[PDB]
Amino acid sequence: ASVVPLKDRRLLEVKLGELPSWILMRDFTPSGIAGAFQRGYYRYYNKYVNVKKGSVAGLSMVLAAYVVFNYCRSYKELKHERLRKYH
Amino acid sequence: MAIHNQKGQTWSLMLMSLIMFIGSTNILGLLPHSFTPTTQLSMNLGMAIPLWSATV
Amino acid sequence: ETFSAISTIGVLVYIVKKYGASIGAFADKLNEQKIAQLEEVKQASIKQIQDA
Amino acid sequence: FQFTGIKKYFNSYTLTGRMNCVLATYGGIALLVLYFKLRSK
Amino acid sequence: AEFLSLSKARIEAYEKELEKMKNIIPFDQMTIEDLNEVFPETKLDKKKY
Amino acid sequence: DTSTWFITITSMIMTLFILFQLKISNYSYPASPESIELKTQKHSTPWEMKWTKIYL
Repeated sequence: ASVVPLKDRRLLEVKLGELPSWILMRDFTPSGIAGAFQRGYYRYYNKYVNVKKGSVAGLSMVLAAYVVFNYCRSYKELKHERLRKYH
Repeated sequence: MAIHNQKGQTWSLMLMSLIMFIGSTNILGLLPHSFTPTTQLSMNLGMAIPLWSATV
Repeated sequence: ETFSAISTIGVLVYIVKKYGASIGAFADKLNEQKIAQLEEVKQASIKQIQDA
Repeated sequence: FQFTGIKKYFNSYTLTGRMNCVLATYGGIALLVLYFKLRSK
Repeated sequence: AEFLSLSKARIEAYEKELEKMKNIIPFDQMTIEDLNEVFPETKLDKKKY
Repeated sequence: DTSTWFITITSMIMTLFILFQLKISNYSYPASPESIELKTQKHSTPWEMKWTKIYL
């Protein structure tokens, strides 16, 4: 299962930030020069447009994953919910 | 690097690893529900004493 | 008690403003890096040819 | 191979840096007072 | 004629050095070891600054 | 909170300083690149001096 999780990050790196150099990867390096940031763009609304060379959607997905992963542990403690739903 | 200027410059390639760890693990925790390991007093008594007594 | 969830996500929106200037610094670093090799190859080339 | 990349570094500075025994002794004694206070409750 | 004998190989070795120097520069994003011939590396604790 | 008992984190901090000394060790310094241009100049100049001594 180690080659399973290692081939997750090497797919979620070389697609959406940032596909490096070292030829045998030279045209693979310019594949990130256009970037899949245009693919990553449409989730927010439009506003994080600065991802061109400081790439927001490359980084801000991991940090959005690490928040909802830590929302699970806190859920047991801060229950607060009545015999209903909220507004 | 600039202050020391000795053959105690060998030690300084570690001290920039020490700045990135608690530079990051203090900056991650500002997020909504994250947890910082440098909150607990346990590891900081293991960051001081194996480094401080490495000097004397 | 997580209305401080938005304000740590609101401040990270203001830095996306300066991130469109961080492309130049990041971009600038790459270009500055690029000029040195170009100077070096030309410098290396002239010395070798004239010594022959 | 998490060794020979940094093995030249270790025996350089672990002569003084790998003195966690003082941390181990100041840790192991710090174990003793907390098991003792819960023993006397 | 010892200059015409000995430095003649020194001319062709310098001429062959201009051939391999064209080879190394290559693509902008080429390699981290092929650029490690001209610009140097050394043993532990050489670069002071 | 006032937590206790400490047998935790501190053994999981020194495994981390096998990671950070692995990543940061493979960095590049801009300055080292200006040093290799100096020794290439003096070598062919002495080689031309070896060719000048091949004349003189």
